[PDB]
Amino acid sequence: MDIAIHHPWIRRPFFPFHSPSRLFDQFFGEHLLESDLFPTSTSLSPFYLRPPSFLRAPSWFDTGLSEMRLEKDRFSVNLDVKHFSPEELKVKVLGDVIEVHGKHEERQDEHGFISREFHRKYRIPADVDPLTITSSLSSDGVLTVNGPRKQVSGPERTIPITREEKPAVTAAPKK
Amino acid sequence: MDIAIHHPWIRRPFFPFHSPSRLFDQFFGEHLLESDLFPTSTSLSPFYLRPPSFLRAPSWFDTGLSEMRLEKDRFSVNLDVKHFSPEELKVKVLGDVIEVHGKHEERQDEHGFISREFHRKYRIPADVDPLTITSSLSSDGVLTVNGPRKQVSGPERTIPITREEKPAVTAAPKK
Amino acid sequence: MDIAIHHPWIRRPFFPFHSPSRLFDQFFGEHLLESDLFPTSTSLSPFYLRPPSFLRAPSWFDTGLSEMRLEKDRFSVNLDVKHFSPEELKVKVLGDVIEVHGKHEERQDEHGFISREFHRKYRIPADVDPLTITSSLSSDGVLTVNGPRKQVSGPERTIPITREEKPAVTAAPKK
Amino acid sequence: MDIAIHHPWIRRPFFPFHSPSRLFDQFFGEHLLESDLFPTSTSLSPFYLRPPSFLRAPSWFDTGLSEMRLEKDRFSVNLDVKHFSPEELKVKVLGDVIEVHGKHEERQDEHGFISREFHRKYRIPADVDPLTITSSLSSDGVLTVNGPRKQVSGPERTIPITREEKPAVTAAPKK
Amino acid sequence: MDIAIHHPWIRRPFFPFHSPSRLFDQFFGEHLLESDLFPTSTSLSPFYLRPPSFLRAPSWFDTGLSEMRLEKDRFSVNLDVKHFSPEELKVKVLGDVIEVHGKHEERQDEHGFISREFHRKYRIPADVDPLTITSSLSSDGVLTVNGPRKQVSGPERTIPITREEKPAVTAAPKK
Amino acid sequence: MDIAIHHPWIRRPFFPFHSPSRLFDQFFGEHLLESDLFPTSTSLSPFYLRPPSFLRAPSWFDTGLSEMRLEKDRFSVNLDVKHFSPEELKVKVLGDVIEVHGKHEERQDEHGFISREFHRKYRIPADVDPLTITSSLSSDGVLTVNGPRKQVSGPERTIPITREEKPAVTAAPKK
Amino acid sequence: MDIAIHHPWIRRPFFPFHSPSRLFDQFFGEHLLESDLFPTSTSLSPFYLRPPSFLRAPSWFDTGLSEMRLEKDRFSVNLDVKHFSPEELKVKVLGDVIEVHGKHEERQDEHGFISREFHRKYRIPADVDPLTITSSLSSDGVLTVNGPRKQVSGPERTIPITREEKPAVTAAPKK
Amino acid sequence: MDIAIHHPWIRRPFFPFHSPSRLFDQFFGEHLLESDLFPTSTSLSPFYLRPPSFLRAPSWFDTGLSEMRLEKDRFSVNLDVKHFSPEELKVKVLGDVIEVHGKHEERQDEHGFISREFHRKYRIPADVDPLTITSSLSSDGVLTVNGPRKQVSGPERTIPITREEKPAVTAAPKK
Amino acid sequence: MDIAIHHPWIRRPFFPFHSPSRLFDQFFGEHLLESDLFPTSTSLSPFYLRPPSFLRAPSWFDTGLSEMRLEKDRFSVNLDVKHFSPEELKVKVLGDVIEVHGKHEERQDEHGFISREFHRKYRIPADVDPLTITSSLSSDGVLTVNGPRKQVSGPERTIPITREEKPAVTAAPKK
Repeated sequence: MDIAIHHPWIRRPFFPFHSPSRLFDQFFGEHLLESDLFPTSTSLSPFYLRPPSFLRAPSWFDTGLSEMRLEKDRFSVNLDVKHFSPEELKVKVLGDVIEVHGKHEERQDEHGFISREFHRKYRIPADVDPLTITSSLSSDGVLTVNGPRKQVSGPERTIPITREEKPAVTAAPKK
Repeated sequence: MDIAIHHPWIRRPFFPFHSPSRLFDQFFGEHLLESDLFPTSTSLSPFYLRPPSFLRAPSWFDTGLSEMRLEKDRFSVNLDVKHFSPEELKVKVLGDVIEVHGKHEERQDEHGFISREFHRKYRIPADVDPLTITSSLSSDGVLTVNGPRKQVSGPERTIPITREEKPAVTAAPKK
Repeated sequence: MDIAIHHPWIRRPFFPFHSPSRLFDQFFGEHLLESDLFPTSTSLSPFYLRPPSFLRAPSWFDTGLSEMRLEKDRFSVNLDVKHFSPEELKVKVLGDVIEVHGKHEERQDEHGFISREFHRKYRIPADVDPLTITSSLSSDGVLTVNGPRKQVSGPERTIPITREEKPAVTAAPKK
Repeated sequence: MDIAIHHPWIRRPFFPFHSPSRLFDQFFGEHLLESDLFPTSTSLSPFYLRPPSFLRAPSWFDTGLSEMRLEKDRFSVNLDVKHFSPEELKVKVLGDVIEVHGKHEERQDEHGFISREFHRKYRIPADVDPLTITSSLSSDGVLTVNGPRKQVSGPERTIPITREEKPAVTAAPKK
Repeated sequence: MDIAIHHPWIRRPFFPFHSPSRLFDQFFGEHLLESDLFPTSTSLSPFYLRPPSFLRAPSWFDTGLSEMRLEKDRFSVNLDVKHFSPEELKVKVLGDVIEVHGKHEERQDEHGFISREFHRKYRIPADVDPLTITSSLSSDGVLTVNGPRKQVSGPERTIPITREEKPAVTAAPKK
Repeated sequence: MDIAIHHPWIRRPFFPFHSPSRLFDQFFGEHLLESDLFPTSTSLSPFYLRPPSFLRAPSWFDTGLSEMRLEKDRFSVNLDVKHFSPEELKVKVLGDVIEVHGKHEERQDEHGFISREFHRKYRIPADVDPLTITSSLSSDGVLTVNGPRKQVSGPERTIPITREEKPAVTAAPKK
Repeated sequence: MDIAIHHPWIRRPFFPFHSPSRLFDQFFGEHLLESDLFPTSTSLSPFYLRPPSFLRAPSWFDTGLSEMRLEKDRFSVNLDVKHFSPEELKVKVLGDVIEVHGKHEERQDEHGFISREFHRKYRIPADVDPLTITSSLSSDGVLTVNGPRKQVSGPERTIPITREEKPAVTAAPKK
Repeated sequence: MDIAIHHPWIRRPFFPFHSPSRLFDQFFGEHLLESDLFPTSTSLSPFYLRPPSFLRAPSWFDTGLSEMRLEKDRFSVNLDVKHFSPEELKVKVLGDVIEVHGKHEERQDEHGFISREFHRKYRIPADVDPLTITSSLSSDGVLTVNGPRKQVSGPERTIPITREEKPAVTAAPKK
Repeated sequence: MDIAIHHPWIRRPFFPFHSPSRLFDQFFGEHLLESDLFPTSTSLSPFYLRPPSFLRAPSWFDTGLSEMRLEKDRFSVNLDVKHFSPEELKVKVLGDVIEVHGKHEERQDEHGFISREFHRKYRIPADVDPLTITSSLSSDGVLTVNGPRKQVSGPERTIPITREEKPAVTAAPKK
């Protein structure tokens, strides 16, 4: 844990290409995402949906897919955060449950400040696997949890214990 | 660390592997990020990363498989509670994780009472489904979770947030 | 900050404000502390700190006013909850601070449920009195905290305790 | 947050007048308070009260005032802590509520130590404004929260929600 | 609290004999314990018990003693932790109550790990005095709280308050 | 701490004590650890340690006694609560520690209510025994804990764990 | 500078822009130098430099325009010389820069003569053309430069000379 | 001397005294030097230095009475010479200091002679007066200085020299 | 190796191994040097060194045995020379070390001749005796060293010369 040795020694080899931001693996990753999802060089390959939005000029489409084949396949789910909240949002991958918690103050009044909040609750063990599902985000709050998938889905438990039914028992007369 | 020994020596059995692009972590990282966006005419991969190999005939791809499932069928798992502890045991089915917490005082002394406890931690996704998996306790403590299976799980913490096209910051000279 | 530039430069326009007593923070601080004890034949003032001004005709005094009250009358006020959340909303009147916490799930997906939330933070002491301010809810979510008004508030953290006549300490050489 | 640069650089200019205690702004303030409240140079200006005390030689008077005029006036409330507890007391200005919590062990027995505690609860929004009310303790525990004032006073809330009375209702026959 | 001065200055005089374990005051104390409790050079004199164990070759004997004379008495109680748990063990001397909490995973399965736990609860104020009782753990988790002793033993409280019985009483007619 | 003065001076009135074995803390520490195992042929010892003394005729031993009990009898200790607080008082008998927590508001102001509190902390082992020791409250606040006694207590934190027979570690050259 | 704050913070709202090529100043600099040689198949470009933008639909190019021309028409600009100075004024038409230098002594004292001066600096290329633009003076000092227009100018100092294919230098070790 | 502890802590029980003029040693030193020149309408004082006190009713002044005389009357002081030494004793009356030097050999050995000596140092000004104070010797060694008294003395070394109006020195740059 | 982690962690699993005498290498070294002089009353040892063990019943001693002989019989070892090299092979019996050096050119190219070489290094003391062990070559290269055996060998370099008796040296201060 050489904080005064390794830390300044690991940030050194980064200098030859260090200066822009602290996060270099998402703008170039999403820039390629919006460019790879578009028929470049080759041509054709779509599939989407469309939920309610406040936008009049543009439109917010809830991205989604589905597939299965040989022995390998990718997938990507998109959370909902119409308004960006980079610092005011926290993504949590609690097992087979993906949830987003973003709150941003976009509406302002005299002495009162309004703060909207978007919270999604996804329980898709068939599309999620914490040991592989990561999380992406857009400048418009568009969260995108990419990664493989599996199966199964259910919260219920059902676990009875004891009950006996072996020693002490009851009964009644008969004939 | 003998910089005058370990450095030239640790760089000895490295030559036949050398010349792997000084920026191998980023070069291949981009190609893997491109195939992580849209199914790039591959044999459909969840995260199969094409790595540098000496294999000339076949094409190797970094994969998991042996980290999700292995040897399961269609039975019931049995927890361990050597000594009976009906009232003093609590079985919890938290997702694909089956656990048992049973504590019973079997050893006694003058003014000191000994209490033994058995705690099992089962992270069997392809063997447990919280929705159907139930529990059956015996009079000796033998706990048995019965039910079907088939699914993958595994709690990880790999969710890089922020970084989402359109930011921009600035600075200025100082002293 | 080039000490050989910013120092002599930042000390240039300062000329017409220079000669303000090397110990201005303590000199005036004592005079302000003297008038903060007993109404010293002044035009009465909570904290009218007589500062050094260039105004020859009038005498300026540091004050607040524009940081407590402004434009109010009788009012009724109105919180914001675009979408109805009767059972899923909690209005809290914590002193001169009116807040609303309403969360309703209006957007739904396959296995993911979206939940929007509206949270208003009103720091209106001039139009809020917890003793007489009530709350009325509409079927659309429109909240209305009607009632009288007139008051001032504002949570700060300026309470320098300790030091209170007759203490005494000491020390001695060391090495 | 240059703790190893700014901290030792800001305490440097304090050296020319350093060495005494570490709360220079409270003894000189109270010393002037007990000297300004006394007709010095000029003459006359009183107003006080008197609660029960254990002191036989001296007397503990609960200080208090009241006034209103143009649009600016000062004020000062005094908490109660007969026995000093500089380190064992905490003053809290929770909005329009001033409370003092001081506990000092003045009575001692064989193997039992007695500890008295003084706790005041002030709900004076008319004499308190957290955004300007400070605190000044005495060597005898005499706490004094000085600062401006305003108006209003009340804890009750009264905020009914829903009730409906619009759609589904009830009635009875008639003629 | 000179962490960057005293710390490296106190570990300096230890170097002349520093290199082995981080603890040098227990192996020698237990090695001498198992050697002093054995008739060496002189004659002999024992006293013990024997509880249920899983060991077939050896045997776990619950050590214990008892004595009283003049005004001096040695004593040592032994907690129970059959399997070693150096790191996974926490001894607590909460007053006249000695408790041990050790949990170690000795049984392993496919994807399920078993973890046994030994917890003793001693309420011996007659053999314990936190102001003198210490602890000594043995390789086989054999904990041994050595130290003097005193008397008394009991948890019950029984502290009735008020009841009145003086003012405001009840009665009934008579003749 | 003039090293050229305090060092030779602090070692001056120490000569007649010098030559106490450079490793006195370990030398005697071993002999005291040997007599702490088995009741070695002596007048027993709760923790009597043979220290280096100038006494030629008698043999001195490090003892306690005066740190456990002193002057007690049948007794019936009394707590202190100057002002009655029947409903506002809580007597707690936590082991050999008797405490009283009574708070009553006897002083009142305009909008500020004063509340006095009496808290006693009695650590009398030779006077308290949780079982029998009860409590009796008066109408003036005079609390009285009556009952027998005889026992010693004292919550300390001296329990060195680990160093439990046969461990072993290892290392290697580095830089 | 707070390298432990400003550095990671100034890189925060920079992620969505990150990955702009560690050598962005040279990468794009080469592409801009290529299009600056021969009129590459484009809508031409005085110096339009294709920059990295988030605009997906349109293609943005860095340009000037609003730094040469703006709002002009058949004009006859007029300089300012409030007080007449026929013999004491000099109008200079240095290219697309019209200037006036008039100094007249209107204020007089005992032995001190005051002299006011009006100096205008007009850099209007789209309004001036030294060849045609003339000047007309009034009796009050109102100077008026009449004539056509249409032109662009602006004195800059960006002219790299050195470097021109076929150089070569050398050196050698030293100490 | 933890500067990060002793400094802020030692500056704690000094607050109530704090703000006593950063130049207290010179400020009051001047006022004491002014009253040391001419009897400034005071109650006359050799060195009554008016110090800063918390006493509000009375005015305190630095005295010295308890450092000159105390419990004397009109008798004769007796020196100590347990063993007679008429010819081997020398009494000296050096001002207000009475001393006795008597040495007699009372213990004898083989070839070694022991000599005991009694030396008294009396600095009693209010009991001695070189003029009248005489000395009477007894046959047992009991010395007795008889005579009146009343006087004050005490050898000190506080006589600053030089610094007498009209000096002047000078210097110049160097390197 | 983080001295703030590895140091306290590499001494942790050393816990009950400590107290092995800070000078263990010299303490036991002396006892081993004493038993290396005269055959001290023991079961005779070549170099058995009584080490510190946890074994209570048996006494362990550092020994060799498994570093001299193992599994042998009459035997007639045979070297390996896949391809015959009668004239191009040299068998050397240097003590208890049998070696073979045969080189034969079996592969031929245009102007390049390949030469294979087989070299065996046998350090079998319990199988070789230079005096009797002979060598027999076959026509295929199969070398066979036949003969009896029984012996121990092994070239080492442990001969610390010097350190005789009565030398005497000296030095003196310098600078």
